[PDB]
Amino acid sequence: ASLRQQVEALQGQVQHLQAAFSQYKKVELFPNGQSVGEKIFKTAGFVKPFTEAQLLCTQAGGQLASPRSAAENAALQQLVVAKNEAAFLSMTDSKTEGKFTYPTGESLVYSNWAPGEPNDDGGSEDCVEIFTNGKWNDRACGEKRLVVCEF
Amino acid sequence: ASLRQQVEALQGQVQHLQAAFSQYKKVELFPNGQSVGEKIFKTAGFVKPFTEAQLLCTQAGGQLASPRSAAENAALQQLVVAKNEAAFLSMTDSKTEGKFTYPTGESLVYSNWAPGEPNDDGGSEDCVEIFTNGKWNDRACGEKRLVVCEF
Amino acid sequence: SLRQQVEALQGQVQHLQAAFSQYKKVELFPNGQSVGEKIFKTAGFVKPFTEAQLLCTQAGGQLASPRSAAENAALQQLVVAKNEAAFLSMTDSKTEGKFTYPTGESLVYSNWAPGEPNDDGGSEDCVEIFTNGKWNDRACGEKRLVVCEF
Ligand SMILES: OC[C@H]1O[C@H](O[C@H]2[C@@H](O)[C@H](O)[C@@H](CO)O[C@@H]2O)[C@@H](O)[C@@H](O)[C@@H]1O
Ligand SMILES: OC[C@H]1O[C@H](O[C@H]2[C@@H](O)[C@H](O)[C@@H](CO)O[C@@H]2O)[C@@H](O)[C@@H](O)[C@@H]1O
Ligand SMILES: OC[C@H]1O[C@H](O[C@H]2[C@@H](O)[C@H](O)[C@@H](CO)O[C@@H]2O)[C@@H](O)[C@@H](O)[C@@H]1O
Ligand SMILES: [Ca+2]
Ligand SMILES: [Ca+2]
Ligand SMILES: [Ca+2]
Ligand SMILES: [Ca+2]
Ligand SMILES: [Ca+2]
Ligand SMILES: [Ca+2]
Ligand SMILES: [Ca+2]
Ligand SMILES: [Ca+2]
Ligand SMILES: [Ca+2]
Repeated sequence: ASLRQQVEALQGQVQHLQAAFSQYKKVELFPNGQSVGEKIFKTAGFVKPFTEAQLLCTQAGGQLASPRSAAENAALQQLVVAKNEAAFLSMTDSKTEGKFTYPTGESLVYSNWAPGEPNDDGGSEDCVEIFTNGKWNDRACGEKRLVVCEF
Repeated sequence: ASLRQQVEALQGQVQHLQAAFSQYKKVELFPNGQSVGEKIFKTAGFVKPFTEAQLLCTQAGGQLASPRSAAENAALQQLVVAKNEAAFLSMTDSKTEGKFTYPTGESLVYSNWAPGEPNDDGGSEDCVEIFTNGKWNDRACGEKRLVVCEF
Repeated sequence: SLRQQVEALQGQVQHLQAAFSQYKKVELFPNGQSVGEKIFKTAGFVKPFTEAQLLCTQAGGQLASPRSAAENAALQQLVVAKNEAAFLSMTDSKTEGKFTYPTGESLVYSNWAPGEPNDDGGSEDCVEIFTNGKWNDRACGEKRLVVCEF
């Protein structure tokens, strides 16, 4: 009977919440975040070696930036450009040299290697950095790079 | 019948979100945000020339700080004071000298000019900065000022 | 038709719950910590006690006030991450030797380093927490990491 009115009432609160949430999300991502589809990149704004970077992201309930399409890569590139610091991706070929995988162990479904890469320089480049131009380069995991997590 | 129970269950989930979100709004706005009415100012925490500052805000889905009332201007001032750095506003008289407009092209509905301003010093001041005392001054767009966006 | 509107409302709420949960993770990284119903967040810079206290209150919160081992460990994470000791909210400004919260009540938990509090130089009324989580009374005029709780 009057249930129709409890429906409309709830409709109002939900919609006011949707509106405030949309506003607060835009505010949240400025200036250190970028959303693309259902994924959100956020940079910590400082550099760390791979192991440390990876730990910061996992402990925060996410993982290191893992661009899976050209659209995701471009979104990530924006933060790298904004900070003017190359960043680590999540992917490594530590298990089997030459075969880059995501943290889950799955093979890459997208790549944006710079010309000549990956080249395993010095016989010891198992992590991946993304440059300000959005291209990728395998690099030693001990180097320090911008920390960007995805959620 | 069962529809009544469903609506009641949603009401409880909504209440939970509302309370939880209320807390996160405060957390998020600390220390670089300022809420006033339905507007939110947030500083990027660094300085840029007007053109770069404007692009940052627009690409983030907002625009440069545009106080439209004394209340908004006072809220913006609080951030500026806290960061101890003058900030750009969105408004310019780049189109017609002496006529300041918002990015939308509409004339100012509020202003807080320091005495004697705007004065187009050197014949080349088309942007606007807000001081820590909350007053406005027209200024060369090439200068670097604190980036504060509104959402 | 009411049952169809309820279904749409159900969808909206499930979507909001999922988005809010994702958003919380984003907000807390890298400067916040959630413990129980409390959230610590660092401003990422240092200030003297009075200015730090003002920043927190103006933002609708207060300075870090760990009231249990669990809260202290969470706060400790931010301190370690920034590698900067932080001010707590508590002081014995009113009565030497009796530390109190901003409300005025006495401490209900403490984690003092060995030998502390010692009012060194006869003038230490504020509290700092080290990277090791232990507390030391310290001069309020020193500059320490600002960490608020909400
Ligand atoms: O240091 C490992 C790195 O060396 C080479 O790249 C270097 C240089 O040639 C490049 O111009 C700059 C800018 O990209 O980076 C390094 O200084 C390459 O062999 C590269 O594959 C390798 O990872
Ligand atoms: O330099 C442009 C600026 O010059 C004059 O303002 C001076 C001073 O009075 C102001 O407080 C500071 C603020 O940064 O700038 C100058 O030092 C005025 O002519 C002013 O209108 C003008 O924009
Ligand atoms: O007066 C400041 C402070 O001095 C002493 O503590 C110092 C040092 O002894 C400790 O190793 C480190 C711990 O990280 O803290 C200070 O640097 C103590 O006398 C202490 O009570 C006092 O507040
Ligand atoms: Ca290898
Ligand atoms: Ca390799
Ligand atoms: Ca390489
Ligand atoms: Ca002009
Ligand atoms: Ca002018
Ligand atoms: Ca001027
Ligand atoms: Ca004393
Ligand atoms: Ca004392
Ligand atoms: Ca002491």
